[PDB]
Amino acid sequence: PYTGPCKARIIRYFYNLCQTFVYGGCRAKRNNFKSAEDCMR
Amino acid sequence: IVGGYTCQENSVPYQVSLNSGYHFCGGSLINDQWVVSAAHCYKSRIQVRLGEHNINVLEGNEQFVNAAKIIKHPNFDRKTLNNDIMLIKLSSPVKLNAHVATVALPSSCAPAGTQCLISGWGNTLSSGVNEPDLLQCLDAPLLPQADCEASYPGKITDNMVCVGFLEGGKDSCQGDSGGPVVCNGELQGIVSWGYGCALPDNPGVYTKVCNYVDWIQDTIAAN
Ligand SMILES: [Ca+2]
Repeated sequence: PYTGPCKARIIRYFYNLCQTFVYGGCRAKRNNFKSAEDCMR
Repeated sequence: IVGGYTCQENSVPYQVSLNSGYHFCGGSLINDQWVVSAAHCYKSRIQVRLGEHNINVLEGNEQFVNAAKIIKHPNFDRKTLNNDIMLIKLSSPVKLNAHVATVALPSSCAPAGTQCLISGWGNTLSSGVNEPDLLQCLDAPLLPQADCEASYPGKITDNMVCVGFLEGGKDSCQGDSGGPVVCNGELQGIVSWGYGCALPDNPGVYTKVCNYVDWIQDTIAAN
């Protein structure tokens, strides 16, 4: 998971299995989904 | 906020929490109907919470008002974060009191070395995660632009200013974004970005509010 340089606190999904992490709000990577379903696909 | 201290109950009355189910960013009340935050904190639906101290407990002094208009700077760049500023118009004016107050816009750009106060409900750990219940405060100086540029080679524009310590230890963090940097009673900065939190040679980068006073006033008068 890539939080990024920004300091927002946005919960996003990433694959391990599909779990949550705090996304900073900018410059997201590919392993960053808005839902678990999209993440598991 | 990493390396800070819990702010004294309602000593930071202009601080607001942006909520869309959970707290995700901070902001500052500039007048009874307008909130200023960071453009990267944008969301189509936002509820503004004022008078907060413990964001996880209903204390009785909080005001909950929904955003009616959210306006980002027309020149905001999501890649470089240049012009990371946004205005929020509230659904209705708020009630100003001891717990809820406005903060003044800058009269001029504060010089390097000026001591400021940064606040927010963001992560308190440089390594790991600890979300505070209570609002955190941090006293830190405005850094010389040359040190800012040296810390982030070719990434600093004239609309950004560095605040903090080149040695790390104290810094704003995820969840602090959009929050206030107040120096001598004036809002001079908005928490924007940085590489990690409280790491040496990488102090926080903030939006230089003094470069947007006219845009702010012009937008408020037109909306
Ligand atoms: Ca509360």
